[PDB]
Amino acid sequence: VNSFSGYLKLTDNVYIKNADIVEEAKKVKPTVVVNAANVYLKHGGGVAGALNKATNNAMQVESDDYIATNGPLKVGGSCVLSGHNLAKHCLHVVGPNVNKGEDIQLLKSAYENFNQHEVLLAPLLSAGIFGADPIHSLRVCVDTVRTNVYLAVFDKNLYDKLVSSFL
Ligand SMILES: CC[C@](C)(CO)Nc1ncnc2[nH]ccc12
Ligand SMILES: [Cl-]
Repeated sequence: VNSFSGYLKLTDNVYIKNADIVEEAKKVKPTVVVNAANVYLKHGGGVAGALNKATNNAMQVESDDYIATNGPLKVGGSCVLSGHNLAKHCLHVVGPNVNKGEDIQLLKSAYENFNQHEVLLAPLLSAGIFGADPIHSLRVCVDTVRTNVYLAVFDKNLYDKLVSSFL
């Protein structure tokens, strides 16, 4: 039993809700919140910009030190950093950004990072300003993640389409 509330159950382990991931994380304070990251951990917009703003830029400061030490992430890769005031940990995961011409096949690799954590709050990878089909991102999530994932969808219209088209 966990403290996530109001989710629709899609499969044994995948759940989905119309919610603002920022407001969800503050309420639940999950062990792991997923960020929709880029390889440079520059959290300028989309989910990343919103999560970083909620940390008063502390996420960005920590991220800049991480990049200075380690260099950029790989597309499809991840790193674990602090969750600041939002969660214990933030799993920064880089899905392909279609608006950069990145291979959509790397979306499965991106979701594989979730399997290293028993329970996660997350957005749909490569959705939003990363320019992938969110229905596809859900299909890949369900077919790749085996741990317990609570998916937050900001747009209510998109949330309803995700549910009604789900196979
Ligand atoms: C619309 C769905 C998605 C593309 C990925 O799930 N964007 C978000 N999901 C959840 N919370 C969010 N806050 C800001 C953006 C955002
Ligand atoms: Cl977005």
